[PDB]
Amino acid sequence: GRRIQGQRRGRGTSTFRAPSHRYKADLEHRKVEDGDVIAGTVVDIEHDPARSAPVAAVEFEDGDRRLILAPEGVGVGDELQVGVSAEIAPGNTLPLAEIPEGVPVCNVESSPGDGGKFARASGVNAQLLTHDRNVAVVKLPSGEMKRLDPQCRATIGVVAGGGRTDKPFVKAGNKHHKMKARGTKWPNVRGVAMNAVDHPFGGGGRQHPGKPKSISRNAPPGRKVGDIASKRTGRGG
Amino acid sequence: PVYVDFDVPADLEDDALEALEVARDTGAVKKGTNETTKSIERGSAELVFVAEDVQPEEIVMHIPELADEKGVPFIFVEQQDDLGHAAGLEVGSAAAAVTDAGEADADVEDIADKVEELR
Amino acid sequence: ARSAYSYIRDAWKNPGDGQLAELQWQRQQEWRNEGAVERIERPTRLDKARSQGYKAKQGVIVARVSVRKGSARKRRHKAGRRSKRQGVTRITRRKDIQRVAEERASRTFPNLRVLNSYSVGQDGRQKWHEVILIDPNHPAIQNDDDLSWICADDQADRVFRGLTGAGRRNRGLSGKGKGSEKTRPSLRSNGGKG
Amino acid sequence: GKKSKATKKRLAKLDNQNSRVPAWVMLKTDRRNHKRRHWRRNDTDE
RNA sequence: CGCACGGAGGCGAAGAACCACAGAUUUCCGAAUGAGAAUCUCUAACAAUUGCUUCGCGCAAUGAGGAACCCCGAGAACUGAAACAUCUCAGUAUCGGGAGGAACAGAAAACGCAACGUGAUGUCGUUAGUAACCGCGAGUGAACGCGAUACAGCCCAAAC
RNA sequence: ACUCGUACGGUCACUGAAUCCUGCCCAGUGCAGGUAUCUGAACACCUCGUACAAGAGGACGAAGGACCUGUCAACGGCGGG
RNA sequence: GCUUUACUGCAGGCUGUCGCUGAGGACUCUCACUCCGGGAGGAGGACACCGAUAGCCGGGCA
Ligand SMILES: [Cl-]
Ligand SMILES: [Cl-]
Ligand SMILES: [Cl-]
Ligand SMILES: [K+]
Ligand SMILES: [Mg+2]
Ligand SMILES: [Mg+2]
Ligand SMILES: [Mg+2]
Ligand SMILES: [Mg+2]
Ligand SMILES: [Mg+2]
Ligand SMILES: [Mg+2]
Ligand SMILES: [Mg+2]
Ligand SMILES: [Mg+2]
Ligand SMILES: [Mg+2]
Ligand SMILES: [Mg+2]
Ligand SMILES: [Mg+2]
Ligand SMILES: [Mg+2]
Ligand SMILES: [Mg+2]
Ligand SMILES: [Mg+2]
Ligand SMILES: [Mg+2]
Ligand SMILES: [Mg+2]
Ligand SMILES: [Mg+2]
Ligand SMILES: [Mg+2]
Ligand code: NA
Ligand code: NA
Ligand code: NA
Ligand code: NA
Ligand code: NA
Ligand code: NA
Ligand code: NA
Ligand code: NA
Ligand code: NA
Ligand code: NA
Ligand code: NA
Ligand SMILES: [Sr+2]
Ligand SMILES: [Sr+2]
Ligand SMILES: [Sr+2]
Ligand SMILES: [Sr+2]
Ligand SMILES: [Sr+2]
Ligand SMILES: [Sr+2]
Ligand SMILES: [Sr+2]
Ligand SMILES: [Sr+2]
Ligand SMILES: [Sr+2]
Ligand SMILES: [Sr+2]
Repeated sequence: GRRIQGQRRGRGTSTFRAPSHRYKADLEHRKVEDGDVIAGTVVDIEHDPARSAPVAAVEFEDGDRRLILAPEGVGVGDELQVGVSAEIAPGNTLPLAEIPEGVPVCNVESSPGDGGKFARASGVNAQLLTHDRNVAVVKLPSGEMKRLDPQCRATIGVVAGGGRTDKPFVKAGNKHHKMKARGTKWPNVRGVAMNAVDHPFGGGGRQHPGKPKSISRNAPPGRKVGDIASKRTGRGG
Repeated sequence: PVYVDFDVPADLEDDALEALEVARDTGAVKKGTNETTKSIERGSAELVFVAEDVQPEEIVMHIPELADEKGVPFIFVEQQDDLGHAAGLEVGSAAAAVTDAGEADADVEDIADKVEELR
Repeated sequence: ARSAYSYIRDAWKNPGDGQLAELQWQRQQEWRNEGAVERIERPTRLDKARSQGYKAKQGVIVARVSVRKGSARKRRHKAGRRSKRQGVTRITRRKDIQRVAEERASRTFPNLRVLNSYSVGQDGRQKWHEVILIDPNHPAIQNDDDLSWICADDQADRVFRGLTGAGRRNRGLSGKGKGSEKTRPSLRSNGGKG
Repeated sequence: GKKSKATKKRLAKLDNQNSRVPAWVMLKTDRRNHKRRHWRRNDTDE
């Protein structure tokens, strides 16, 4: 047959790429040597095309102007601190070790110094639960208990733009505008609606996947479609 | 370094090189790793010098153990060019051997003894 | 008596034992951080180089080349083939890694000609070989009685035509009798059945 | 379109070639430009 | 005073034309090399990779071409087997790299008419569709030797 | 490539606005998890064999399978008497 | 051309084993190797990656 869509993606052609030339910046944490003597002022609030959420422009003491992964409640004029001795306040960044237990955090680093990997989307937040000298236990937005190095930096508060998912797109055209801002081919044609040559579910008079949808983890690309290694399906049970 | 098992003080090395210089003007010395090797093998060597900046180390690796099983005493020199100059060469020398000293027999003998104490 | 060289030789007979083992363990850390072709001032295996034709003269160059370890890196068939011509994983190339190394070196030094080469070890993912190259245009070599032969026109790009010792061995030209029916005088003239 | 200096030289040459065989050549050879081109009917290069 | 049988004019005994050999001139693009460009442009140039090095592009090398032949790599299918998969077509077509006027090979860790014998290597004739291979099917297929051609043997590494 | 992206994400699929709803079946097939015991290759190991080798057998046993379990908005099924 | 529990194979995934690979049937360490860090340094670690092979799945492909 012919390579299915999921395989066309891999090639990374224009159709499947994200509009990077239109993107603003990666909201990574500042790199401070030590001393914490790095504070700045929120100079402006901007819209981030890549995340459909507001982001804050900060002007630091040492003359650095950088965009920041902004939590809810950050406003122009406000002073932000980044470092070990940072004040425990919303919008401030400091290692998990310096953060008190039971405090909502966002833009959490996976490995100290990476700039932040977890809890970055609209309205989400990680919850700092347990402390230690060797490991900080954080509950991620998915509900997973994650063990992290206490030296991993994070921002206090939840990510701005919460509730975005609460309003329906209502019309195709609205979805359209959003997809243009992402690395995604849209709209979506069902496998069962294509010819047998184009997808494992294509062909046959009436539309129907002529086989069970739960596919093995070991299935090769081109065959791995439908319900990937499902532990179960449906709503019952 | 893989062949070096002890550090020789800069002062001992100075004396040793001076001893080597008067050994060539008076007695006889061997210049070059091959010639030095045969001396230790024929037993004609009284004191062998080995540079420490020899790359690759293969060239000299064998000297230390070969000298040990032949009773022949050895000493290290930090630089290859110095050993070569002391032997009276425009070029460097990875290893050298004072085959029968000359008007420095007492000095050479002391140097050997100073090394023994130094492991 | 034994030459000093015989000791370098004897050490290299068992690269995994003695001082050589520690030397290699140290060196490879540096080699892995080096490029594909690194010119070196002195051969790592002096005895082997001199034995192969090396001389501490002008126009003699030694370079260490690293090549990925293992079999062929082959692309699977687009069009239809019989099961016999479908395989992809176990198929290996007909040229050995040492030969690939010699060619990469000669390409880096276009004006020079490959004289010979030898192995200097390998790790789990790559192999290293040191190639001896000669400058056929330098008078110190045109006047050398033991090397001036490499200056001849027919010796140009000798490595690319399989004229190196590794080339000749790989072409099955070692044996003068039984087994060399399809190798001598050339693989091509014997219908490429060697 | 916009022609470069080089293109212009080429077009100019093509125009010059597009002439009739001189009359004196007819007499000399005792009896037709096989390359006569028309702007509309034919097509030049580039 | 070309092909080229016109007109006008001119050159040649100051030996022209014509021919051989040698030399001069030889625009731009082109490996194309100062940077760039559909044959042009812009502001001193071995661009790039190398060797030597007076460490300065100072001295040099490479690049690209050529009818096929040649050497080293990559390597089909149609086809045959009256299907077809091993096998066959075939190491063929085609691709990548490279040399020369020819390439390649070549002075035995050979041969093994087993010998008290031959004596580097190609190639030609033969050995022979033999030995060997093979859904032991279809098919594939040497060698030693012999008769010829031409003949030529040497250099390192190490010991000292 | 996705990705200047990080679960309010994005990947893979099915259905196809709203409204009222969406029953029964895990035997087969698929996916997933577990598994005392059974089965389960090669290397190394052990026995026989060979002055060696081919080879025969043994012990151990991964994933997998047997076996158990979960699962139908998973493939699908919901008859005759 | 297409399909599949047709025949025969090939990718690919999973899994064991050998090499890379080091020191003191369960373990500790650091020194290769890997990852984070501008750096110092931190995390991990003889595993993982990679080469080789073996068993299972394997119309994704011929
Ligand atoms: Cl969306
Ligand atoms: Cl060459
Ligand atoms: Cl004979
Ligand atoms: K065929
Ligand atoms: Mg960012
Ligand atoms: Mg778009
Ligand atoms: Mg759709
Ligand atoms: Mg249709
Ligand atoms: Mg299909
Ligand atoms: Mg349907
Ligand atoms: Mg006109
Ligand atoms: Mg130019
Ligand atoms: Mg047929
Ligand atoms: Mg065959
Ligand atoms: Mg020939
Ligand atoms: Mg038949
Ligand atoms: Mg054949
Ligand atoms: Mg024979
Ligand atoms: Mg429908
Ligand atoms: Mg519809
Ligand atoms: Mg990295
Ligand atoms: Mg098919
Ligand atoms: Na070259
Ligand atoms: Na026209
Ligand atoms: Na000319
Ligand atoms: Na040049
Ligand atoms: Na220069
Ligand atoms: Na037929
Ligand atoms: Na047929
Ligand atoms: Na067959
Ligand atoms: Na006879
Ligand atoms: Na069922
Ligand atoms: Na068709
Ligand atoms: Sr980032
Ligand atoms: Sr970064
Ligand atoms: Sr269908
Ligand atoms: Sr239900
Ligand atoms: Sr020197
Ligand atoms: Sr060339
Ligand atoms: Sr027209
Ligand atoms: Sr002869
Ligand atoms: Sr509805
Ligand atoms: Sr079931």
